[PDB]
Amino acid sequence: QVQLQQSGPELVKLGASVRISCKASGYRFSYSWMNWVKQRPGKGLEWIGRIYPGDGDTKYSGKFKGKATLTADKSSSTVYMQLSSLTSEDSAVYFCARSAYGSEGFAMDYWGQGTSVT
Amino acid sequence: DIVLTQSPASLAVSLGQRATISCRASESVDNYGISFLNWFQQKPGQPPKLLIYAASNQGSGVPARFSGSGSGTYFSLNIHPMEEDDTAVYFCQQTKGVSWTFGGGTKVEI
Amino acid sequence: RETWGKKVDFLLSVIGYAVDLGNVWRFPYICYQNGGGAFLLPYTIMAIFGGIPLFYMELALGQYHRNGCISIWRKICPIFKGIGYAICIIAFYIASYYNTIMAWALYYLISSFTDQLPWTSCKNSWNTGNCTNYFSEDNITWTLHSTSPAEEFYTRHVLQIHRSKGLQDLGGISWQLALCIMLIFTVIYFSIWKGVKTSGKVVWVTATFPYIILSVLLVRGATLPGAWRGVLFYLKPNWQKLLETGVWIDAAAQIFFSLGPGFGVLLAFASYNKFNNNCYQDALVTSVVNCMTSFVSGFVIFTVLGYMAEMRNEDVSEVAKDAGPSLLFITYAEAIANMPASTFFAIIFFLMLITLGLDSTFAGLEGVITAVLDEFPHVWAKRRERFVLAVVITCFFGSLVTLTFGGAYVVKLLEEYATGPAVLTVALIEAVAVSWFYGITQFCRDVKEMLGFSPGWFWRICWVAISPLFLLFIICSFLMSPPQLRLFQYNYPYWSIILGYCIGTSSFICIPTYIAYRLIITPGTFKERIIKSITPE
Ligand SMILES: CC(C)CCC[C@@H](C)[C@H]1CC[C@H]2[C@@H]3CC=C4C[C@@H](OC(=O)CCC(=O)O)CC[C@]4(C)[C@H]3CC[C@]12C
Ligand SMILES: *[C@@H]1O[C@H](CO)[C@@H](O[C@@H]2O[C@H](CO)[C@@H](O)[C@H](O)[C@H]2NC(C)=O)[C@H](O)[C@H]1NC(C)=O
Ligand SMILES: CC[C@H]1C[C@@H]2C[C@H]3c4[nH]c5ccc(OC)cc5c4CCN(C2)[C@@H]13
Repeated sequence: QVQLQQSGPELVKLGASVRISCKASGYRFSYSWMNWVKQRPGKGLEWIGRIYPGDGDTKYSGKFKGKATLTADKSSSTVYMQLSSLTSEDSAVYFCARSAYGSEGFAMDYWGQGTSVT
Repeated sequence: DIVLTQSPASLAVSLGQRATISCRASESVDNYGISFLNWFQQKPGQPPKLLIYAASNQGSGVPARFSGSGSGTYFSLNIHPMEEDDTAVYFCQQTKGVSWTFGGGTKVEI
Repeated sequence: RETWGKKVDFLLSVIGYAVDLGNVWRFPYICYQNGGGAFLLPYTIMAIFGGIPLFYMELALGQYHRNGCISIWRKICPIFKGIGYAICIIAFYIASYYNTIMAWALYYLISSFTDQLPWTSCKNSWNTGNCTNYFSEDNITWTLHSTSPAEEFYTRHVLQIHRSKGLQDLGGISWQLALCIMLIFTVIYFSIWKGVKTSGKVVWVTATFPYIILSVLLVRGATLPGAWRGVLFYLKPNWQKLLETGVWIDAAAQIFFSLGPGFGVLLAFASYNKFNNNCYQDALVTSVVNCMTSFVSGFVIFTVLGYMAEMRNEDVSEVAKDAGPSLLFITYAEAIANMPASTFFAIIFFLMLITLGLDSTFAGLEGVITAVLDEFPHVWAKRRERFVLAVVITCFFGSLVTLTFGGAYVVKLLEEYATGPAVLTVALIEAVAVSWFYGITQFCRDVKEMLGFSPGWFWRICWVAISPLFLLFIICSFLMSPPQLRLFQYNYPYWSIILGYCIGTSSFICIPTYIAYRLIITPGTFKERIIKSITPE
């Protein structure tokens, strides 16, 4: 069912580049909308963006568009994200989100284990 | 951007008593007869676990304690007598594009 | 009294009025069901014998009196004064049915300006789970609830049918379509508020617009030969439907709906000039052009499905069979999403339905407004500007029965029953009165002078025998075969079917109503009341 396996962690440097991964499987990845979320100790959650393997449409907000870049490949059955020019505040954990369909309100059912951006 | 607030900040839900958590907002998000608002279950270390679909329909894999209803810019997360294992902080989801926002949060404890 | 002026400006008002969105839906949706190419042969035979006489009748009776729709019967057969009110009552039902359709084309026009239309991807605001129309490398899965983005773009985006379960419950008041009703009657008011001469200098460019649409639209379909292979298997000879009548009588009714006489519209058109030695030319051209327009109308629609049927690898029967109105909105919407020629034919297409939408609304309204104003000289003198507005205030009041309800159950209900025995009974009484009671031999005495020749050998047989013949088959078969309708897999309750039956039956109750008042008030014996009422005999 849940097969949203991310890659390992990565070291953060001033002016670095990270290549986060997530295996899209266990469902029809070619029809749902993937998302990403931030989380830190003592703070809540926050939306990042959206992407669709096959189309590539992306919409950003919350001051994340300055460095956010989502990519997806339907043939690989994965979804990637590039975040260049990181800093200390960007140290967080990201979960590989997946919203449901409009028949039940686009709720986020499946999730990943998460990778620590140390 | 849609504003989201919650109150009280900390609910001392004793064993054998209901709960009440709301999700205030400026909008006006009622569209297609399905209010784009949901609730998650976030524990220390574990990822979010969904509770209710559209804040009105109980989901699968969740106990039958959770429920929600309302109309307009004020809902309430009515819950059956709480169990010790259900301790978790809940946020209010917003799926109306283009920009999405989440609530502040309320700590549910004994 | 007002006058038209230029010749072609008069004809094109009838050309644009004959063309209708109903011909875009009823003709192609019913053609393939009756065997495709086998539906064209009744369409030609029934048009000469069934389409000619009733069409020219309203054009013939109107070009002889020039006194509106109600007072016209005060001269030949005063007992039939109730036909005018019957047209006004029946016209109000179709008005609410006809104006609600224009709001959908107008609503999609505002959405058509975006280059990246919401047709290639179901975003996070629709029932995206059932979006499965993506011709990938063999990754299609047909299911019971499988739908298309164009279907969800029509099933829940504007309709929002999921809220309302049926006629027993109403939905919300969507202000999206409410704003569209303003723009519809807005353009129609400025044209009629000024006068009739304004039509001569405004809508003479609108008649040329939609015919160019079907021209360029067919050239785009012929770019790839893959679309040509679909129309070949479409027009195969299916002659088994000729013996089994089925809805063969309905095929003649579609012609009666295509031309649509008896509405007092062509009457008010010919009510302003004699049209000597050129009126017969207007009817003959309008018949052949409507026979070709409906043919070319459906010929281009199924040409689109020929390309979709290639990748789908499925018969055209299973595609677009649940409803009539759902065919056009779902068929064309899937073409621009697949063809790389988007951003150009989107805006060009929706203006076709809006252009025809304004034509029949303005051309058809002139028949109803011209009637009451002729008999009310105190209104036509000074209160003409205020009275015509009062009619428009009542129009959208009835349209809210469908928009505020939040469901298209009034749409599918008023499809067959609004234009069913309602228009049929009123149209039959008009032909029977002018022919049998009113002396047809005396009718051709003066009409031949305006035509320049004896109309015998063509009109003596049609209006006498053929006119009451084809009209009798629809009314009898309609009662012996109730057309149980369906709308998005929902069977109507049996008690709701009686609602649409009694409204259509009670729509023409005014005809037998006012006859009693005119006769009971008339003193004398029983024979005198008939002679005093019917002046020729
Ligand atoms: C598919 C088409 C053939 C059916 C729709 C007819 C329209 C093309 C309309 C708009 C352009 C019009 C026409 C434009 C060309 C002229 C030539 C014009 O020549 C004359 O002035 C004398 C006409 C006569 O001798 O009666 C007459 C009207 C006519 C046919 C117009 C009649 C009606 C027309 C055919
Ligand atoms: C697709 O269509 C409808 C949307 O109204 C949904 O149909 C569901 O089908 C189940 C099983 O037949 C029935 O209980 C109901 O008709 C519907 N139930 C629910 C819970 O929606 C369906 O959910 C839509 N989405 C998908 C992915 O099929
Ligand atoms: C030519 C085909 C005719 C036969 C059916 C009825 C008739 C008609 N009645 C009306 C009354 C008022 C109105 O706008 C104010 C429009 C109409 C229409 C338009 C649509 N068609 C279909 C015509």
